Amino acid sequence: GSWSVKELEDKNEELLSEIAHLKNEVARLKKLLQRCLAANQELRDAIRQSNQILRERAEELLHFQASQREEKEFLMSKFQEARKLVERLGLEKLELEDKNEELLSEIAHLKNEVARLKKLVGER
Amino acid sequence: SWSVKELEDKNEELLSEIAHLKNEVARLKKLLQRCLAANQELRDAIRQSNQILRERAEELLHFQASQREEKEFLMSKFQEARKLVERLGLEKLELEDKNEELLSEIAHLKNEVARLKKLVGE
Repeated sequence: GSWSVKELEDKNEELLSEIAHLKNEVARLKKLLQRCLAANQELRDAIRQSNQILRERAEELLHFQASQREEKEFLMSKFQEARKLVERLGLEKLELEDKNEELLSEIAHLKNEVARLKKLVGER
Repeated sequence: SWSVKELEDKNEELLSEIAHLKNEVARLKKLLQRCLAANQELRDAIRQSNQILRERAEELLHFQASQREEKEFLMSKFQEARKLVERLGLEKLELEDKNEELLSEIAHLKNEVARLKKLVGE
């Protein structure tokens, strides 16, 4: 047969020792694959969260901005009506000051006239 | 004591078991390297997303710094205008009072002038 009993028993023990190594290797790789898929699950969980935060930061920024534009607009309207009031009041104060000057000019004339006339009453 | 034939057949049985376990080693090796590479792409996506996250937060912080200063400045002009409105409204009231007084002074001076012209025959 060419191979004797002793030669085949020796080969059989070599194949058994090789099965033992390959079984150990299968066990080691099953354990690495398991830990690797666990780590994959944590990274997909992390990615999703980072994205959920990105999306909420972006909507928040849009509501805040619309809110800000509404209060800036209302404050500007209050400022502009106050500034118009300043200019209107300035303009009425000036027309009134001008009237008062005419009135005082008339009063000056009327006081000169009563003086002239009182001197003439003192001489009749 | 096993015969040559029985041992040859066991030899072949052990070779088939070896061939199965070599297929299982190669299957596992390929799933693992696929999963290691998928994890490395996820860690590169996480890095990028967090960097963007950092940049937005810094841009937002300085943006709200600038908005708050613009609003404080506009509120400051409004308050100053209001102070001016109050003061000017008081000065206006005083000038209007003076106007009314002067019209009464004129009306009485005119009556007096007329009475004096009578007296002097003018």
